[PDB]
Amino acid sequence: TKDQRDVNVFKKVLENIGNAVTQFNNDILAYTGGDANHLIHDGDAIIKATENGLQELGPQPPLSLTEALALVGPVQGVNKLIMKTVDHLIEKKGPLVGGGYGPQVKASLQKQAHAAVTLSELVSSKVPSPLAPISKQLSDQVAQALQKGIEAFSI
Ligand SMILES: CCCCCCCCCCCCCCCC(=O)O
Repeated sequence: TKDQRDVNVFKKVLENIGNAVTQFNNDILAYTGGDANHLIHDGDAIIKATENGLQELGPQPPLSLTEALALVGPVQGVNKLIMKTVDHLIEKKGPLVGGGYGPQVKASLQKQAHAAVTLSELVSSKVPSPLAPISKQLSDQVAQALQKGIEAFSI
């Protein structure tokens, strides 16, 4: 149906972003010190998925109420993942900063955040009024999580 096809573009974008966050999380968990370039690369892959999502969703028409409701679960999932990943990254501040990666991690998070807020506002512009409050809450979660990271890797 057209209804499933409509939401599927949004779902695929969220899935692609979630996959990139998951890879980043896996490598953060595995990291205890030394070379962090593959980890930094993973961070930049999240930016690319977010940029691809912006490009794919830019001109999408407004979602119906039931279409937009189908995105609540997917977004809550991605958000929980982001929150946990950032927490895990902050838990590795010692070895990252110690290995000289502090500035690069901060810069990656700032760039992630700029793309994330752009996408969160774009998706929020596609949902009808009843979802405006939850869309703001979900947008704020992402922004707040990334900001928590940026602060941790500041001096
Ligand atoms: C019905 C739901 C509407 C919600 C709209 C706002 C939330 C969209 C989520 C955007 C995901 C961007 C995540 C990038 C994370 C990162 O770079 O670390």
